[PDB]
Amino acid sequence: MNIVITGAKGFVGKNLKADLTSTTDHHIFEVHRQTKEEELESALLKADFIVHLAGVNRPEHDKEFSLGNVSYLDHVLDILTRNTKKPAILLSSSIQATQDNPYGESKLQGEQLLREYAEEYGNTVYIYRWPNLFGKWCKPNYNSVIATFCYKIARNEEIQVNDRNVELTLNYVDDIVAEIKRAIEGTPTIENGVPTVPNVFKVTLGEIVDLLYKFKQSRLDRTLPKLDNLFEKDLYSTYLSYLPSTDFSYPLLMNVDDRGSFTEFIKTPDRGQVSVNISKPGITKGNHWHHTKNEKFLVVSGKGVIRFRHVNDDEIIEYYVSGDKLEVVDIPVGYTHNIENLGDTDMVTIMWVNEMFDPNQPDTYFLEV
Amino acid sequence: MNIVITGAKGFVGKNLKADLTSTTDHHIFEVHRQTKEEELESALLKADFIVHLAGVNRPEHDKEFSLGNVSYLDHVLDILTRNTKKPAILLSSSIQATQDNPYGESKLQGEQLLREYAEEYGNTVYIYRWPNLFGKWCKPNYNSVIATFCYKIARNEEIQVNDRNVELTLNYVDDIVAEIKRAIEGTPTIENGVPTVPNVFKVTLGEIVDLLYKFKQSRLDRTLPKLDNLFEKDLYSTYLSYLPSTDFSYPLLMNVDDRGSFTEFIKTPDRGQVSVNISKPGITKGNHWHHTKNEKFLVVSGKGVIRFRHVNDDEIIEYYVSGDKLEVVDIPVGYTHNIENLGDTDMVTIMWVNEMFDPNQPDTYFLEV
Ligand SMILES: [Zn+2]
Ligand SMILES: [Zn+2]
Repeated sequence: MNIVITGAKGFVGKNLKADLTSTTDHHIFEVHRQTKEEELESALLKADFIVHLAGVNRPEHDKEFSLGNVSYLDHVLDILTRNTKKPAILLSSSIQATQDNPYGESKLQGEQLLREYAEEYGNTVYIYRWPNLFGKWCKPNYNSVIATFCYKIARNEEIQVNDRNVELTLNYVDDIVAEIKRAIEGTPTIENGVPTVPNVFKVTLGEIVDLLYKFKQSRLDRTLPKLDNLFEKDLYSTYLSYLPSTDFSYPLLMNVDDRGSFTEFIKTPDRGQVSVNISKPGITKGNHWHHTKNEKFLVVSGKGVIRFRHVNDDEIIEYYVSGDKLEVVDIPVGYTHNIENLGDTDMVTIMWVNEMFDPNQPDTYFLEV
Repeated sequence: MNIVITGAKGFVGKNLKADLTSTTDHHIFEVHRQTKEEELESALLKADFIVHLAGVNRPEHDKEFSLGNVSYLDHVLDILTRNTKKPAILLSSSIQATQDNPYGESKLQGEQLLREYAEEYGNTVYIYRWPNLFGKWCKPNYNSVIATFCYKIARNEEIQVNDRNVELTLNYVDDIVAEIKRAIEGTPTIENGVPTVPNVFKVTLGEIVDLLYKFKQSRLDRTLPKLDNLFEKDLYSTYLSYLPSTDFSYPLLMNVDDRGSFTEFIKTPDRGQVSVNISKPGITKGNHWHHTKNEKFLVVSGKGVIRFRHVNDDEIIEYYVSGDKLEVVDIPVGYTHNIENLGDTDMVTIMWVNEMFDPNQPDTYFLEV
């Protein structure tokens, strides 16, 4: 199936294009601002589906043309008249089509033009009223506040927020791309009798700003986004996409002594934390118990033994363990425990713990064995 | 300071004893059922604080004595008459002291005996009305339903629940021990003008049972308790303490091929998941990108390179990385990426990912480089 994407160099277009060529066998024809007139006609006539993502004015519109019909949709539809196959057309209109600002009125004229055209020529049309959008590949410093904020914050550049209480209505680019694909396969999502992209968010600029600063500072405090809040999850991914390409990595804090090292990896207030222990050959660590703190030890390299002895008891219990067979040892409360490197190489143990380490109120008590 | 713990062989006593000898310099004198009469007198006369945890009847009470004063508190107070120092006394009474069941009435008689005694002899008294208790070291199959449930469930033994809607009022042993220690240092927690252990929970048997089965099944599904629900956190620790001593470990599921292995460690619905990748020397994995899935790679053994290339782009970006210096590489969306083992030994990478892996709806697209 031949699919043309107008506005192909825009945010949604680049996203839709990358997806479609990856997840389908459709032939994708990209049209944009720089597209020569003859190859536009060429692509449109071959087309089985039109995804119309272009802005309202033609690429040729500049200071000269203040007067004159400069409607790009009109021109696109004008060409499709000769299209033998009656390709379906998807129009990205805006929720501003109800408002009486000139942008909305423009968008409402586009819908109306397309409805009239469809009724005469038979094309099936999917007309969406999209809210503001966000996601990877949106140009920063150019009419998208989220992209601008992500770009600046990731660079320690200061941002300008006039009113934190301003509410934004938003769709994430993934939902836009998924919806377009549903329309392509012939089953749009219908709410209130109209095609509607799911998962719209309503968020204040203040919430957005706090989230972005949290994502930034999370690097240093080893914390993690709340990933079952859909907006926050989508926002975190989009934030990551604005990272300078030299800044994808960050050093961890290793606690180093004669025995090896202990290093925190990720910390959460609600699902514990994970760290990396490295022990030099011959080394024993631990010999302590807890009332309530508990751990999962997972040896991923080298070999050794994890030992237990109930506080009120004499029996030592040994778990022989190595990176050749991956197995978790829970560390039950009320058992003193130790871990020993029995091999010739550094032993590395991943340790999940149920709470944060606080040496003020430690919950760990020295007891050998 | 000399501290005597009556009922020292009980659940709270064992717990308090382990803590006190670990976190303080106090001399701890344990008295219990088997304690000879002369060493009871001996301990009580030396005492600076009495922690009275014993049951209402004397160790000597058996079928013979249906008639007669068999009050252990009375006897204990009777001896303390000769105690020159006026040691403070902590009494663990019960919230049943208000109810007119014989257990409550017993407890109310103990309080009343102690208040009268204090008023004549001057001892400062801390009288608590504790609810039901839970925590490690509570005997299973003996009047504690939580201990019984934990013990049976951890052994795949079937449990008997009559009414799931029965509500329990509970304190966790840690709060009991911490409170006793506060009373010892002279600053009890006061609510409503009376000493009161904080953090009482109110929970149905049904909630308890569901939580315990979740903790059990979590072993197989790699999931984790919700650790910012205090009850659930305390319950999880207590559950662990009932594990058979041969059953502290569990194997993970390694996905093994010619290249090494991939193994899931922990999975959460709200803070992502962590897995372990192991690559044999010379191996490259990845060469894919995501729309929204993102990862943190942390190399903990061996050495190699993590590579990136923006989907719309030509520039390959390389992060040289090894277990000698622990550093996280974020994997931003819209970048195809790969990881290669450059050393002579297996390379092990810990990978956090923001969502569950679903190869039905995969969010990963093959693209080299
Ligand atoms: Zn430990
Ligand atoms: Zn990946």
